[PDB]
Amino acid sequence: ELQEKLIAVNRVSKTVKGGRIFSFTALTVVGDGNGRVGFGYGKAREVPAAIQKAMEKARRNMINVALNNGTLQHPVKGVHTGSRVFMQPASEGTGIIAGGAMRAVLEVAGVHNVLAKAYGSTNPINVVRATIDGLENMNSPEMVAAKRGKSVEEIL
Amino acid sequence: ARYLGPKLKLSRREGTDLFLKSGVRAIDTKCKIEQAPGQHGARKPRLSDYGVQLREKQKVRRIYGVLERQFRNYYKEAARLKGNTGENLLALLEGRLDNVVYRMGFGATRAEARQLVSHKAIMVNGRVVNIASYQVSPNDVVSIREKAKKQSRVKAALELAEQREKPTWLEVDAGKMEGTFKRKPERSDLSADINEHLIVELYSK
Amino acid sequence: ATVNQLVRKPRARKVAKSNVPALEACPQKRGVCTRVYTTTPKKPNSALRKVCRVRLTNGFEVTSYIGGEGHNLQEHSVILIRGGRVKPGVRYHTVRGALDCSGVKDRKQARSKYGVKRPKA
Amino acid sequence: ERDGLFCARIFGPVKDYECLCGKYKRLKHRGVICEKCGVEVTQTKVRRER
RNA sequence: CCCGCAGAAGAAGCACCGGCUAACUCCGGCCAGCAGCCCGGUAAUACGGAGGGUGCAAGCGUUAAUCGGAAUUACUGGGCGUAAAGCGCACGCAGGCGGUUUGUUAAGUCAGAUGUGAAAUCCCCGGGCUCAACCUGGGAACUGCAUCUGAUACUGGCAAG
RNA sequence: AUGUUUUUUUUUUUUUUUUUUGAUUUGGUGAGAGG
Ligand SMILES: [Zn+2]
Repeated sequence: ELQEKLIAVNRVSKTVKGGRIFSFTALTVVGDGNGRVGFGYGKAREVPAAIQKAMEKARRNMINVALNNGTLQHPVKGVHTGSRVFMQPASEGTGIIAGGAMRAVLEVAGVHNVLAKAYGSTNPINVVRATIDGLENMNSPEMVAAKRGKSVEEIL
Repeated sequence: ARYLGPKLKLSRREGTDLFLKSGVRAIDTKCKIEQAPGQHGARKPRLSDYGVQLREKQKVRRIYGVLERQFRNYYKEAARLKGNTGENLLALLEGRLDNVVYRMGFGATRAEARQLVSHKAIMVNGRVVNIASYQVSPNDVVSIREKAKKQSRVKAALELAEQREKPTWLEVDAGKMEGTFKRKPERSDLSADINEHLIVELYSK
Repeated sequence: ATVNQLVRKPRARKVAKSNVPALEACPQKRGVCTRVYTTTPKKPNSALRKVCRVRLTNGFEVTSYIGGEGHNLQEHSVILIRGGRVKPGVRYHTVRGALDCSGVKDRKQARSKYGVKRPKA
Repeated sequence: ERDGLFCARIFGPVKDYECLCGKYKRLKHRGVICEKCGVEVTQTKVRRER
């Protein structure tokens, strides 16, 4: 039922007395095609192991996102470190208009229809985080009503 | 202006059966449908994000037999039109005269249908239409003319169709050899394997 | 930045100069070879790269790379240059198979890019 | 046989969640019936009750 | 435009396949050559040829040129302790902005109308050329400008606090 | 007293078993024996 996308895998080095010890970082993201999303960042001497670790990480510490049908509920900005991200709800049929790491996270989340630009840095790890933040902060109509002491029809 | 080469190769490349051959003989017997074409067929590494989309696009294009510029134009039209873009595009594709003919069962393959259309066999509302890209409208009867009604190929095609599932959005008569395009098809009526969304995304680069 | 400031003095558009100014917004230009020679490229590469100093129609004296394997060019040979820089001071390529510059011999792939006619058989 | 005693469309697919002829080889669209297959898409014991 | 005649007949190339970037193998020595940015010194998927593939297709590449990507002049929409970026510090004219209450005005602001904003073009619904491009009917739009009639919260003017 | 004073590529691959709700495959007829 859960779908899992390895966004990026990057080789990182540590210099020691002998020379360079290489290792691999795997950035993954998992989701159930509904609100639940979670990214994981795993590290190991070999790639597959790292990926596995990342997946494991992702599977715990997931996060829920309120989705009005296939799309978002309102335009939402999300920032994290360099990567600042804008994403805007869009009409059925338009698809996920978004770039790179950002796209992957959206896809797993089960948003089908978005218009999304990543300003600033596009460092996958940061940008995915930013996206997640954006998703998280995004409140629903019901939630807003609850907050404000009103009905849903009062808010429209 | 047409793809004239090996048809099964395309299918192999795609992965699926594209219905580029009549369906008398099963596709697995005619070719290694699982294995990709060329010297490096058995090797199959996971494709990129762009690449998958591209592949999807190709598949659809291949299925209908529409070259790139035309496809692009169609996409644009769909975008312009109200409602879901991918769905619209699909509808447009369906609407093609040759495609309609194929659906009806006057052509064994889509290629055959196209050929028939070209050769002034088909009429739309009693007027000979020669263009394969002709967008057939709702309530537009489309028939074989009396000259081409004697052809053995047509009957074979019909027979083949009869084995094949009948589309709900048409109504065809085997004896009269005239079908009514009743309505533009819903997305549910078409094949589920086609990811229109990917195609849409590809052009929304 | 401040709106008032902007009003006072608006934002300057970055004027990007053309990296092929001897063309003067022409797709190609005709030129006569003042001299033809080989030159050694900068680090880390190693070769004798064939190049010709060309006096152009519009008056400029430039130096143009000669692509492909082998060339017929001499001094006083009328050639067409197209723009494109080889990665010191060469910002143009001779169009092979135009005017006096010949197509490359015995070439069968990317033939267009070296002026070569289709091989008959 | 399509369509004889032991049909596809009238009853169900021999294999579980598979079009016997060729489409749906995972667990996403359980139900679609293409014209090339004229087949339902359910369980292996679904034909025992139909 | 239509009808008849014959016979698969007269009709497919161009670029690319190291990564970005869809497509991989074999055979020929930092040369010959490639290159948009980041190969070649004898097992080169990067040079040249072949076979195989990929993308476009009566075109296909290259060059030039413009916008885009470039939130990389940032009105929308950036910054300035260390990355480029706070005048060495002040005073201060012009300029910009201006606490609070009432009254008034109605300049800004908002609303409605009238006149205009050529036609074509763009966009919407239609129609006509077998379809399409193309042609074409009606609409919408032309974000504005002017004038008249209102509204007076906010900003401004004037008067008193 | 002093060090940019012998660098050359000796190069990286994007979705199933969801912490114990799931796969190893054999139908009638007739004859004979044990209790
Ligand atoms: Zn099926």
